[PDB]
Amino acid sequence: FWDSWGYWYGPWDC
Amino acid sequence: APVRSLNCTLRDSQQKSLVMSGPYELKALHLQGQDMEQQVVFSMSFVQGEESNDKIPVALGLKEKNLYLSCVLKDDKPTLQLESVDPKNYPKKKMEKRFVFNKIEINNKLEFESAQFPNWYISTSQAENMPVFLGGTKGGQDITDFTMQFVSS
Repeated sequence: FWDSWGYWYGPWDC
Repeated sequence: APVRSLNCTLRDSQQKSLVMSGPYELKALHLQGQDMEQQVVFSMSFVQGEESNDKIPVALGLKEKNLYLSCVLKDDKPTLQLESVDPKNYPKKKMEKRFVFNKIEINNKLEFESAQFPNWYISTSQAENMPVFLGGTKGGQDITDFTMQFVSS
């Protein structure tokens, strides 16, 4: 998922 | 904390952009301002590796194609290749050695050293429309310095 600051956290398919 | 990633594009020190050359290859060429959307967008993850003030361990992937850049010994040659991965498992903090690049910033330019192959770098040729490859030097005629443009997210 995209957090509030624009980082993608976790694998590409969460 | 889970692995974090940012979206970005690469441009070599001679202003060449990076595009898909085929299903498992990247090539480098000058794109006109209107053709910039043909350039590949990388998913750059901050992975486990050596604790350094200079070297930042990263993995570079192509999300839409489920591919990661990886360094493997092909016969007698250290080789840059695009490898398919399961998107349910990748990216992760503990990326296998072949996927790890040490991102180093020098005179405001970036170099990507293979962790698997120290002193080998993501490289482009000076010539137009040539593949992106793993080069055994940050010196010589080949290009190993890039600028990164982050993509809104």
